[PDB]
Parts: sequence; C-alpha cells; structure tokens
Amino acid sequence: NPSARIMTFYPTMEEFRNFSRYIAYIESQGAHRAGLAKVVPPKEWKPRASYDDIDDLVIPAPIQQLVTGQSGLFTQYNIQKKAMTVREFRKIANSDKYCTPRYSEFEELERKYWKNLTFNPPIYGADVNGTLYEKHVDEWNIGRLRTILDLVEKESGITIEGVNTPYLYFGMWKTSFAWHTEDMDLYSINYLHFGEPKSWYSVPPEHGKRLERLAKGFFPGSAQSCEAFLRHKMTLISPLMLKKYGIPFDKVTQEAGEFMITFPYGYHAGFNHGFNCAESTNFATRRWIEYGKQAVLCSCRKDKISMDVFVRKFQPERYKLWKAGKDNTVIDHTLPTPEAAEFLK
Ligand code: NI
Ligand SMILES: [Zn+2]
Repeated sequence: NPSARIMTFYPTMEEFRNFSRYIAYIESQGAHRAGLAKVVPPKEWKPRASYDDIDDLVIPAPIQQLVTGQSGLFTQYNIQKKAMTVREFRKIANSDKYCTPRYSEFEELERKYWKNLTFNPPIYGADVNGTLYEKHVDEWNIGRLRTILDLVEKESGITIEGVNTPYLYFGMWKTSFAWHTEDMDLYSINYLHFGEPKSWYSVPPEHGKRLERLAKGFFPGSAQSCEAFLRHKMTLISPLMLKKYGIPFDKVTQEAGEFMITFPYGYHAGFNHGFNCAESTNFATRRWIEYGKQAVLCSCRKDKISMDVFVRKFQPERYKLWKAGKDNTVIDHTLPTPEAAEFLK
C-alpha cells in the first residue's frame, strides 16, 4: 500500500468467521499503512435482529461538545450533562435545532461541519458501557473478540471499560471525535449498528510523528504541559489545515452496518452525520506489543497497561534487555503483523 490509502474489504462469510485471521489478512494487503480500514460484513451477517427495544437504555453521562477556536484549529471541551434515556437523546438528536442539514454529497456536509462546529453545541451519548450484539453471535463479537489483549484481564483480573469491554456511542449531527490514537496505541474496532453515517479522517502511522510536530506548534501551551496532550481527545484540526501544512491524510465515510478498523499509532478523527449508534472497543495483535512498549502516555492526568505480561510471553528474548531499558527496537510501520505470514506466502 505505497500510497497508504484507506482500504475496503468485502469478506465472504467463511473469510469473516475468524477476526484475528481476517485482520492478519488485511494487514497482508497493506491496509495498516493507511492507519484505518473498512470491512463490509457479508449480507447474511447481523449482530442483532432489530433495535426496537433499546429506547429505555440509559446514557449516564452525556457530554455537551463545546468547540472553541477558528481558522481550522479548535479545542473541544466536553461537558458532562446529567443522565438521560436513549428516548430522550433521540428526541433531541432529531429536533429541528439539532437535526442534520440538507446535502447531496458528503463534500457538502463536510464543509458545513467545519464551518458551523462552534455554533450550536451538540451532545454526544458516548462511553456507554454495553453491547448491542446478541449472545449467540460469535462472529466479530466486539464483546468477546478474544485477542492477545485478553492477557491484561486474564493475568491481572483487571477490567478496563472501553478497552477490553464494549462501549456504545449515540451520535447526532456535528458530534465530533478529536484527533487521537487509541489508548496505548492499540487497535480498535467500530461497528455502526444503525442510524446516519460517520465520516473518518486518517493520518498514516508512518506520518503520525509529523502530525504531532505540527499539533505541538499549534497548541504549544498544551504540549509544554503534557508531552502527549493529544491523548486528551480534545484537538480538532481542519483538512484544509492539513493540506496547508502538507500532512498526508485520507477520508472515508462509514455507513450503518459497516466495520471500521484503526491500526496502532494510526491517528483518526471524524464526525457523526446524524442520530446513530456505534459500538466500539480496543484489541491487539502480536505486532502491537512493540507499539505498547514505546507508547507516549499522558502523565499530566492521573487515572496504563503492564507490558511486562506481553514482553515476557511474546518477546522472551528481549525481556531482560527491555527490563534493563536497553531495548532500542525501531518500529517499521510498513511491516504487517507476524500472523499475516500465512497470507504473504
Ligand atoms: Ni478511536
Ligand atoms: Zn495529559
């Protein structure tokens, strides 16, 4: 994937059954180089019958998204509103105030988003612990993907909400997620259960440092405080800004029923088109472990994954060296996960 463009795959049900394996496959095609990729699950596959009964679901801590700034640079302050039901959120989403504007092509709506995101603060029903998958569905069950990440839970007995457990994300028009990499630069999976689309921006992992160097310049105070201020998930930067400053990036629009996959150290951002529900959690492959070792954590806020588990088991030869702190591995982002050798041959 020399261009490092976002890739789209349409697996057969056979190809689909094994998550870890299909991930390895897509990595064998260079999907990881974009930092983000789409998987269109087979026609037959459905994680639930119908989403009719969920109005009673409780959003404990909705966040009003306040966006401060101008000229393609913005800071997003998320304000914890009191709880409300999905019924209540849905009403607000579709209200004439908050309802999505009229458009023909994505292009149109994008401009609109980047012009009006300071006006009319939206609420985002995010960080909702739970899953909309049915118990019997074994295929790509975000609840229980069973990756090597399960070692954290399995060996420590530590449950980390949203990391190894599933989150629900009820979006409305203009609700935004700021440029980020996942916690510990893990992978993540996002399934748009239902509702209007969600557009994604992506910076190649092999250009992530470039984005950091620029973002530091734009928010020098933030960076002077916290080396990894982007982990605050608060920074918005415009596509036209990126063009101005020559940061490579790509766009894709997730439709309802589609999967989006983010790769280690693959910077992503985006916005919801209208009322929708997305389910998410983080996951891992052998390849990640090195990313995990070399990740730049937030120190400035209290409240971090033990890598010792992972280096011991999957890198035993470098265990002592790493503990001695003299492991000077350099990551090559072009390289697919070891597990992909199967499909390279
Ligand atoms: Ni993300
Ligand atoms: Zn911080």
